[PDB]
Amino acid sequence: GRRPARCYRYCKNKPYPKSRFCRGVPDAKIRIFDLGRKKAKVDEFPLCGHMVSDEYEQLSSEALEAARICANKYMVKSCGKDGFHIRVRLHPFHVIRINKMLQTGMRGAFGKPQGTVARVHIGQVIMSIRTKLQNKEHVVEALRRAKFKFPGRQKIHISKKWGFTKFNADEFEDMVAEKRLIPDGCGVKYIPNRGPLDKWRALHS
Amino acid sequence: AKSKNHTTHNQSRKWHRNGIKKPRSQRYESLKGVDPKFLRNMRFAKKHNKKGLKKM
Amino acid sequence: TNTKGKRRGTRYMFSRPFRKHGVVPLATYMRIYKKGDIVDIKGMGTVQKGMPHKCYHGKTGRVYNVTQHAVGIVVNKQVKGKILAKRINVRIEHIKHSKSRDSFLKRVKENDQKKKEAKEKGTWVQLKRQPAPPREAHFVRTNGKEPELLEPIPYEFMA
Amino acid sequence: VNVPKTRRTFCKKCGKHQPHKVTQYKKGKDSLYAQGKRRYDRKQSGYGGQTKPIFRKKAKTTKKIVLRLECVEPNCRSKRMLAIKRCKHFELGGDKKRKGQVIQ
RNA sequence: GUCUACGGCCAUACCACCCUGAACGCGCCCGAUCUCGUCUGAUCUCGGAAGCUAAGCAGGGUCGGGCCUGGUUAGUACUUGGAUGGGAGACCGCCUGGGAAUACCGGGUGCUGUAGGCUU
RNA sequence: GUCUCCGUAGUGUAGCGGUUAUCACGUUCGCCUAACACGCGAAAGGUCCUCGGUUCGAAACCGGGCGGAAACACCA
RNA sequence: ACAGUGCCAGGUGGGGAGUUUGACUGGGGCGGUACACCUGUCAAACGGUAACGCAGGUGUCCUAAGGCGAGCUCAGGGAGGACAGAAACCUCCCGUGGAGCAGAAGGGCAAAAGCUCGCUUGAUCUUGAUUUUCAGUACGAAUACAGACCGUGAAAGCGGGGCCUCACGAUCCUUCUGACCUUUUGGGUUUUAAGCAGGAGGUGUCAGAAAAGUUACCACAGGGAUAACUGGCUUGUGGCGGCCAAGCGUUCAUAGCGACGUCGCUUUUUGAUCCUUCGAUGUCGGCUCUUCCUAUCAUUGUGAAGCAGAAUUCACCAAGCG
RNA sequence: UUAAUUAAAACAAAGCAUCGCGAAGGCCCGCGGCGGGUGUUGACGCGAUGUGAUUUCUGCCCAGUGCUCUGAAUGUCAAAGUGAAGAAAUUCAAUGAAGCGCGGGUAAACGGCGGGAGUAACUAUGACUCUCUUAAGGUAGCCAAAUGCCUCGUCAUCUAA
RNA sequence: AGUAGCUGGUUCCCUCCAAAGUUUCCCUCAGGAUAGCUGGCGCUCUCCGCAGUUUUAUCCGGUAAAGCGAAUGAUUAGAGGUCUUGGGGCCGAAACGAUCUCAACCUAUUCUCAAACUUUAAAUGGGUAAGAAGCCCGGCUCGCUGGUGUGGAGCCGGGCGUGGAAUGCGAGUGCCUAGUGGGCCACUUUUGGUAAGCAGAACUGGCGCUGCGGGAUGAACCGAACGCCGGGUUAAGGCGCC
Ligand SMILES: [Mg+2]
Ligand SMILES: [Mg+2]
Ligand SMILES: [Mg+2]
Ligand SMILES: [Mg+2]
Ligand SMILES: [Mg+2]
Ligand SMILES: [Mg+2]
Ligand SMILES: [Mg+2]
Ligand SMILES: [Mg+2]
Ligand SMILES: [Mg+2]
Ligand SMILES: [Mg+2]
Ligand SMILES: [Mg+2]
Ligand SMILES: [Mg+2]
Ligand SMILES: [Mg+2]
Ligand SMILES: [Mg+2]
Ligand SMILES: [Mg+2]
Ligand SMILES: [Mg+2]
Ligand SMILES: [Mg+2]
Ligand SMILES: [Mg+2]
Ligand SMILES: [Mg+2]
Ligand SMILES: [Mg+2]
Ligand SMILES: [Mg+2]
Ligand SMILES: [Mg+2]
Ligand SMILES: [Mg+2]
Ligand SMILES: [Mg+2]
Ligand SMILES: [Mg+2]
Ligand SMILES: [Mg+2]
Ligand SMILES: [Mg+2]
Ligand SMILES: [Mg+2]
Ligand SMILES: [Mg+2]
Ligand SMILES: [Mg+2]
Ligand SMILES: [Mg+2]
Ligand SMILES: [Mg+2]
Ligand SMILES: [Mg+2]
Ligand SMILES: [Mg+2]
Ligand SMILES: [Mg+2]
Ligand SMILES: [Mg+2]
Ligand SMILES: [Mg+2]
Ligand SMILES: [Mg+2]
Ligand SMILES: [Mg+2]
Ligand SMILES: [Mg+2]
Ligand SMILES: [Mg+2]
Ligand SMILES: [Mg+2]
Ligand SMILES: [Mg+2]
Ligand SMILES: [Mg+2]
Ligand SMILES: [Mg+2]
Ligand SMILES: [Mg+2]
Ligand SMILES: [Mg+2]
Ligand SMILES: [Zn+2]
Repeated sequence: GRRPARCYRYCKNKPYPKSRFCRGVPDAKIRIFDLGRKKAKVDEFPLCGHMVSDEYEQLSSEALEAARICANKYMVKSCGKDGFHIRVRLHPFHVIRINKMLQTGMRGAFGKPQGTVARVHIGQVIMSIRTKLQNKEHVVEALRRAKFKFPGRQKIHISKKWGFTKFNADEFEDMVAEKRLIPDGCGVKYIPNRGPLDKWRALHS
Repeated sequence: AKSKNHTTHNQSRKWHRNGIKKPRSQRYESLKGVDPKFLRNMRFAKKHNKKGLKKM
Repeated sequence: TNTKGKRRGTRYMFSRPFRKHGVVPLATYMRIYKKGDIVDIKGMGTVQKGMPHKCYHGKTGRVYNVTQHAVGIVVNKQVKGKILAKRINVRIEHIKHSKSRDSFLKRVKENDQKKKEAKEKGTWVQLKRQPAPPREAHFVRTNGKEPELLEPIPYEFMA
Repeated sequence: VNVPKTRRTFCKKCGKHQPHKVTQYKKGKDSLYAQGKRRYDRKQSGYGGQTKPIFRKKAKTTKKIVLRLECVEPNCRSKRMLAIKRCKHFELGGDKKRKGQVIQ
């Protein structure tokens, strides 16, 4: 049906989003980017491991969907359906075209949309998994398997941030004690020393 | 048969063989294009310059 | 190919800057332009009259004519291997006095005054500019402190 | 396109603005003794067939409307041609537009 | 210290709320004969001077939003010129110069021209 | 594939920018006949294929979708 | 007094004559118009910049939708008010424009460029200069002025079309307008005719021939600038092969298979392109004959099976011989 | 019958059927005429076509395109001629030959000869019904035929295949 | 001796200079006209002017990057309010009474994006200026503008040379003019295409027109460009033997 992914591995064309100038793009293969216990509070899952791209390339929505299933199944098998929270961090927005042959030749050769791909950079995170700390080895194995669904080189890297937050894990707890961080579900809100003093009263009352 | 369409390749090489000379500058410039009303008077100012020759 | 339209490609060139739309400040019309002035042309989209053609945006010329609303400018335009002196008519909204000659005019006056002040004193002063010379020898005091030793930091995969 | 049947414009004879009667201009019939029609008849006479081009590839679907102004001053009665842009429908002294009305 | 008329730059001047306003002002305010205009003297126009800073307006406030300006981001991203540099590539490193922008942190919150007032 | 064209009650079909969306058949009710049929008097029933746009107003006009029917595909 | 003939006039007249039967173009034809224009992008922060590149528009519309002045402020929303509801009209409040400005888009615009009134014809007459495409030619469109006549406003001013970027047309001919105009041939008068200036009638292949086919009966000058074989690059498609392992295999991922994904190889498929060959490389298939490859069907020697035997299946060295 | 790549199913043929013409004619030649051929002819003839022995048959369509027939009843219609205005050139009007338009005939003239839906008591069919539709809507025959893409149609026979 | 925008050919030597395959118009696409590129003839001066360069000032810009807790557009996930609307229920005599619950809604957050988005915003780049045609004085003319002998322009006399950044270099100017108007390749940027020794662009440099050392071999790669020679030394590349 679709061409081998080697035909579209390289970011050769400018980004080609689904817009009012590109109509008729088929729906993407990946429609779910979060699964696991999305509703876990920020503190239940202090660990976060990433799959990081070593290559500047295009990933197809089929490979994102395949990896999501691959990583999720191994996590459910080893940590339970409520022991983790996965977040695919790439959305397939760039559209790839196909000039379908069977004849005009190369005349009028601009192609119709064929699918979608995500344009990833060196160092960009492909997907992330947060779970409890005694699942460090399970996270590494879950992401190591998912790599086989992608072209090119990736690295699994355990983050020093707390879960899916932007704050270093070693200093997360104290910031929560000083009310600089207020849990808001999956993440945290950051409280600066600014704005109406009334807010400070509510936090400190 | 099809052929090439357009190119400026090799053009700046041709332009610089005899140099891209700037326009020639003289200390007096033509009064062509200046306002007719202003120029009508300027002619009248030159016409009667001889009147005040003796005072000068 | 491209259209030969007059205002093609000026989507950003002729638009007004951010949060600077609306009324045109009246000091734009209180400027006095004289024959022989140097002016910078900058098309303004708010006024659609007397708009200089896009090829003249960002070029500087000499004022040769002044009318009720616009001036005549002699501005060089390069077309292939030649440079032409083009006489355009531009409404005074789209121009502004050039500051290029000021640093020269400021220098002309200070030179003539120095040339006159030093003359009566029977001395000699520098009038010509000069490119920055290589910095002369100097001592650097350590102030009884040892320069901080620096080392390259280890690579750490901040992903 | 609707134009009034009168307008106050410049008359060249009177050298001042004057009322004018506005009418549409019509080409008059071709004289048989215009030098070019005389030359055409002599060239078309005899053998050889057609001797001039006959235009076929018509492309324009409208004409420029020419208004035949006429000074109303009894003494002057000077006339002028005045061309407006192309239009598919042209009327003189049509009903003037009304605003804020129910369209039946 | 500060206001009025006309301004220049056009948020450091805006927006929200709160406090305070001496004198002169500027207003709110009271009327419709006249001028003028309305369904309506509400607005516009006109004639006034009983009352009031309630509001506008002015000054001040807010761990205020915005705006302005610095720091950090960062010699990072990007980039001019160079190599018979690496790599299957994708790309990457170095040499020679230039060098950003968020989030985050701090500070500031109209200046001023002409003419005329008030303010021992 | 290019190009042309078409979707309107249950069926086949009209609609000359403002229709109570036309016609026939069909369905429903009442008459007639012992009864049916014909025949006479009445009635209901349109997602105007779908989205969006111009318009005072669109089933119509204008683009994009969902189906459908045509004519072309030659020189080797 | 007609047949008839001579000469004119109208019809008919592929029986016959001459001639034409666009261009671009991933060969040509079919298809499209990238042929004259305009917007955004491409386009690599001056300008310029190509493809049958991408997304669109144009051949019109307007007596006001032109000009001036005044007064107002829009989309949307919140809260209220008989009939009144999601939606009628009235009121208050917020409202940077999220509306509108003929149309495509982009820019521009808030006591306005928008909406509503009032008065109007600067959409008039006229000589030059300039800008844009550019060869610094024409057209078209546009920009500052200058001379008149007007409109409007209290006035400063604004206006010689549409807020800006598009909305269009030479020579020859014809037609209309202008002057107490020139000429109309030996002189004069008068008709006519020709001139001079300015509009219009149109060339859309849009710097502007007047134009249908077929050729397999065909012709000539050429072209490898250009198609139909081979060969060459490419490998989408075709063919063949790995990697991961959800599952299948009663159990058991991998004896044998293998989804979702992904990495290759090859040129025994078809494409794409047009580099060689058009002063010619004989164009399918079969017959014959030799050789070569392995991606192994058989046979030799082996490993593994969900290999008891027999039969079969997977794999290895392997193209000697069939 | 294509001399010198095609001998044939192609041409011819008898048979059949249309068409023009009674001589000042039909058809044709010729620059030209009291010119010429048919024609030393006369409708059982000459001239122009199509089909192609015999046998059986030759359906429907005159809307299209052709051919043909009637014509001042009557739109357009050249030259000439008639009249009026004017100094005249010129202008205008009236009048109106064929031919076109108007109306008939004609297909052994060129040619043409539909679509959709429902329906019989198992299912399939659908004699039957409704509808839209054109100038007729392909009749009698015949067929994967030298004519049928799909297609190496389906059944049977012929073969071991 | 028909015409041929088409094919083929076009005859001695040396010396000097030396292209174009691009712009616009053309029933123009195998061809012309046109500008550009070339050559020739000079001439006007010189022993101030100029520049494919920097420096110093001064403007222009909307690409790279970045942003989306900023406008437009696209897009993931939780959280807090919620009656201002709906879906499920659920006690009911039943109501906006109660009870929840999931949606939408709003509020701060959060993941991910743009050739036809943007508040920001480079590098490289594009104008201009860097004096005697300047600077400063006194006066005269005007029909232009005007409260003003104002304003602006022009003209006349006069005084000022430390020639007002670096570097390099002699400049200017006029006629006549051929061939060309099929290009192709490489770094970088870049459009279409799966890609192509594919089609199409920008910049510069090349091949074409060009030999020579090296890359065994080769239009373009690397080095370096050429009168006929001797000596020396190199480049890129090399030094088992060839
Ligand atoms: Mg591409
Ligand atoms: Mg060319
Ligand atoms: Mg004749
Ligand atoms: Mg007081
Ligand atoms: Mg009152
Ligand atoms: Mg108070
Ligand atoms: Mg603050
Ligand atoms: Mg202040
Ligand atoms: Mg004929
Ligand atoms: Mg002929
Ligand atoms: Mg052609
Ligand atoms: Mg550029
Ligand atoms: Mg107004
Ligand atoms: Mg004027
Ligand atoms: Mg207007
Ligand atoms: Mg005489
Ligand atoms: Mg043929
Ligand atoms: Mg034939
Ligand atoms: Mg081939
Ligand atoms: Mg394959
Ligand atoms: Mg199983
Ligand atoms: Mg070739
Ligand atoms: Mg050969
Ligand atoms: Mg041979
Ligand atoms: Mg041979
Ligand atoms: Mg083997
Ligand atoms: Mg023969
Ligand atoms: Mg017949
Ligand atoms: Mg008939
Ligand atoms: Mg036929
Ligand atoms: Mg038939
Ligand atoms: Mg039958
Ligand atoms: Mg000859
Ligand atoms: Mg030719
Ligand atoms: Mg032509
Ligand atoms: Mg040739
Ligand atoms: Mg741009
Ligand atoms: Mg970017
Ligand atoms: Mg050539
Ligand atoms: Mg190329
Ligand atoms: Mg090529
Ligand atoms: Mg050559
Ligand atoms: Mg050379
Ligand atoms: Mg060389
Ligand atoms: Mg080699
Ligand atoms: Mg030597
Ligand atoms: Mg060697
Ligand atoms: Zn008059």
